Amino acid sequence: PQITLWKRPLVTIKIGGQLKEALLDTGADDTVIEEMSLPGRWKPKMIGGIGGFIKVRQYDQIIIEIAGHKAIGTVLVGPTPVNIIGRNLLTQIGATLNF
Amino acid sequence: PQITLWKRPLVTIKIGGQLKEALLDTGADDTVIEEMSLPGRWKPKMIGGIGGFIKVRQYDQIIIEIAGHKAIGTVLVGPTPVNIIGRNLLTQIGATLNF
Ligand SMILES: COc1ccc(S(=O)(=O)N(CC(C)C)C[C@@H](O)[C@H](Cc2ccccc2)NC(=O)O[C@H]2CCC[C@@]23CCO[C@H](c2ccccc2OC)C3)cc1
Repeated sequence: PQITLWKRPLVTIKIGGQLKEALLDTGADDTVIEEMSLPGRWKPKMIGGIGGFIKVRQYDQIIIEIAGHKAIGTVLVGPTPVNIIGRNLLTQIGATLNF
Repeated sequence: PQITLWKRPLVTIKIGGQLKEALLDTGADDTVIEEMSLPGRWKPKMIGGIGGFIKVRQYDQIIIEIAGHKAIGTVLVGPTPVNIIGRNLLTQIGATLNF
């Protein structure tokens, strides 16, 4: 699709058998999802943003369907105000910024 | 142009007579720029992201040059580590996300 930016670019994603809504976020290197249960081993880690840092759990090799496109990558799980799909997954669905 | 996302989507902008490097950020509602003086009046605002909030100064009707386009709009100035071009200006340069 072609997504204009008059509204937040929210999409439906499928992760760990659950549907979620998430924001396509070209300004985020990594993907950060609100607290949820995922299978497999995770590592504790901290990440930062504009206001400070948060504690997250890092899951590797997670399959995610982003607006019906399949991708695999690392997902960080923690207390984010919005689920954000970062560049590590945007590249894998072939997303580009065009103007 | 068409900008892929294997690296950060950084561009040179001209604002307040100065050249700065900034991120084209679909996840940002507004544009947030590091501390500088701009020639206009400002109002206080607080914005929130991952980790908490920061206090910024809101300037209106600021002209910013982004790759052959001139956008005019609101700019938030505050303690951000990275200059962020948000949707309020991305719409004016006709930017879309495509996949
Ligand atoms: C109303 O207007 C606004 C309101 C809020 C915002 S916003 O900016 O809050 N946002 C909103 C989004 C979180 C919903 C835009 C988002 O695209 C930021 C941009 C940004 C880039 C660089 C530095 C700081 C902000 N990406 C980010 O937060 O990406 C972080 C989180 C995961 C990947 C990330 C990349 C940058 O390095 C981070 C990091 C890691 C370790 C240590 C310190 C760190 O960072 C200080 C990690 C804007 C406008």
